[PDB]
Amino acid sequence: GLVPRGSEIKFLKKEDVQNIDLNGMSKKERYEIWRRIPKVELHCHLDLTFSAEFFLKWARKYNLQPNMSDDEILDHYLFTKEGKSLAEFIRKAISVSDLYRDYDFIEDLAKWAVIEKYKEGVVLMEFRYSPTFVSSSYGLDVELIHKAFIKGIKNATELLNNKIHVALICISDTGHAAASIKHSGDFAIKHKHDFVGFDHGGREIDLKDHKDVYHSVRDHGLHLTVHAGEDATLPNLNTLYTAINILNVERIGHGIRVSESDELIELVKKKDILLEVCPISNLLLNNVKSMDTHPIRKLYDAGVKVSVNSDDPGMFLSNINDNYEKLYIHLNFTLEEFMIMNNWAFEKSFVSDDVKSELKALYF
Amino acid sequence: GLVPRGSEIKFLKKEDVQNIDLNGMSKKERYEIWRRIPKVELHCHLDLTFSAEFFLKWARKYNLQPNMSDDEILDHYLFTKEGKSLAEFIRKAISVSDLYRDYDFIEDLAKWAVIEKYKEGVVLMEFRYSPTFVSSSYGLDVELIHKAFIKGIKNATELLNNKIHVALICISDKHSGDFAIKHKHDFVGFDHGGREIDLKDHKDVYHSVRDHGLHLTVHAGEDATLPNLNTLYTAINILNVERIGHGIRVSESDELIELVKKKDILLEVCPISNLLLNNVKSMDTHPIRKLYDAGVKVSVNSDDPGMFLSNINDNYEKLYIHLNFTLEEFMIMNNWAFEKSFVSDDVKSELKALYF
Ligand SMILES: [Co+2]
Ligand SMILES: [Co+2]
Ligand SMILES: [Co+2]
Ligand SMILES: [Co+2]
Ligand SMILES: [Co+2]
Repeated sequence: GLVPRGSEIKFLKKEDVQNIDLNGMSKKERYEIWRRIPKVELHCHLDLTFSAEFFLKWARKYNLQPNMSDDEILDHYLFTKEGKSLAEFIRKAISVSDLYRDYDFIEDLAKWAVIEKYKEGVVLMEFRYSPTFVSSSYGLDVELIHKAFIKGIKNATELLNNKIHVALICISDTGHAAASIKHSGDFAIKHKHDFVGFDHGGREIDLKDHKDVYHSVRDHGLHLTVHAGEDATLPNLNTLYTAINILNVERIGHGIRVSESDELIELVKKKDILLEVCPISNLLLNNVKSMDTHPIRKLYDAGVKVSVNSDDPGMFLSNINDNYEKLYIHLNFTLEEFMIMNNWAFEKSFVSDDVKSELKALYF
Repeated sequence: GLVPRGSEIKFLKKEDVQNIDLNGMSKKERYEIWRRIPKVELHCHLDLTFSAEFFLKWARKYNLQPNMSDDEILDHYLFTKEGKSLAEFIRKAISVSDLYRDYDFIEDLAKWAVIEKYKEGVVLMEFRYSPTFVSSSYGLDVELIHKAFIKGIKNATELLNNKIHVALICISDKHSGDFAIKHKHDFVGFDHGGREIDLKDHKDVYHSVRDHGLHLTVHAGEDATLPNLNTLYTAINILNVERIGHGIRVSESDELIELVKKKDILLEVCPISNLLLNNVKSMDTHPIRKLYDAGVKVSVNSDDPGMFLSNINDNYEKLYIHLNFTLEEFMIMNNWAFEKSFVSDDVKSELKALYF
């Protein structure tokens, strides 16, 4: 194991919380506090998780843009600036899938994604990836892609003395055909011993006809989440009703448009569903007007279970603690409230009771 | 110009094709018949129009895939195989947009696209391109994009001795409405592609562009996954377009069939496109037969020759094989396409003196 004994993060105890004075601190001092929260992260797409330095290493290795500067490369591929559309994010994400050229990239991606989460002070990390997104550009074999992610992750956890625990959620393909829908859980089910969860993302659409396949996947022991209530542009909140009542999910990725309906606020609380909130993602994809008006404040105060998440660190060049900082500055979130949401994330995690008992003894 | 007098295409005369027996022809022999139709092509995205050899030339020039064979490069980038998704098409079009790295590429693309249409026996070619799509990957200057497309077309028309007339349509972003308007001298029409949902909000820009004398077409009634046909009613009643790109879902409504007809609107049908993106279940079931038989004005188009490695005569061949199209019906559609072309009166007078 590579990290020296006394250099492991000094995670915050219930009993360190009140001694912390956040308002006395610099930005840098405050970031060390976000780091010391023993974080359970529920919503992060591993296939778009990277640092700037990882991305440039691979862009140079693949000789992608020999006449661009490092900054021009980041500008060219990524989505770090306010003012642009969801469409353009979609386009650059597809542009990024051009690096999925071989299994060495995939392994190294997983390895560094774990290392960076570990360094952020994440102790329990649910990563989700799409087998179809990863295989799409170079026609990589989904079995070998899955083995490469598991291998990258396992070898990083070995290096870190299991100081971080990692689990995997499978993102469904997006075929519209009845028979492709029927078979969209096949990969997740085949690999049920590696996945703890099943998800659906992409275009926010009518998922009523995913009823049967969501049920089939839960009948095989996998937990259910779904992206719904993200897309500001939709004319109604049907997708959210569908998530909760037809798909019967345990959690919703984003769910921020639940804030717009007292009925939905009440239903979520009733069904004890957690909302996997991705503040920076929401701002960058124009799903909120500003961070000042992000509805996580309203949802939290209304008694809805919500957690903090990063979504796509690579695309946004923003990892988990950056999301904490945003909530602090713009919405007056306190350490106390962060600790409360983290505990719900822990409770709503899809990992085994055994991984949970081990982490409860440590931090909760 | 470069082509000898006697090597120019001997085009079929409109009402003198009853002597031609297609059924006794080889495939190769039939292709020469399709070539000899003096074609008016209405719907083709210049920014996705290329041959395999053109693509390979630039693929190697730009060192895109040094460890791939030619066939692997074509499989990687292009969308020539049946039973793939519209999602994979979108993604491939984005991968092909990675070649828009400079203006030399765009010049050479537009030159060769014109030369190949001309070799196909296209006499009147309306090319459409999206300034936003072409500038999207490397942020090329849209003014310089437009200059490069105009110049490469002119590079080809100057070689070809007035044998092919080319015109441009602008495909939209309002900025692109503004762009179309600024370049109203170079564009004969305005279009909207991409996401078939609500063009109800494009109502005002469509009216604005119309005010500047650009003709109006729109992609609508293409997308099989749409839950209703409202995009068609919008295009017709709200945008008040002169023609509709694809429009094939017009076939699923007798009300739409009669409105299109009453409006004398033409449907720009793209057979191979529709099949490869699964907007029809098979060629042998493409709505163009029903539409044609219903009295609806329709024309034959290639859409995206480089994505599909299929140019205009390949589309004729499909229609002949699978949908019982005859040389007489091809001549009728072609004359409709001429009638519905957005080109000037001066250009039409010149072409009536030959073929129409
Ligand atoms: Co353990
Ligand atoms: Co997400
Ligand atoms: Co002339
Ligand atoms: Co639009
Ligand atoms: Co088109």
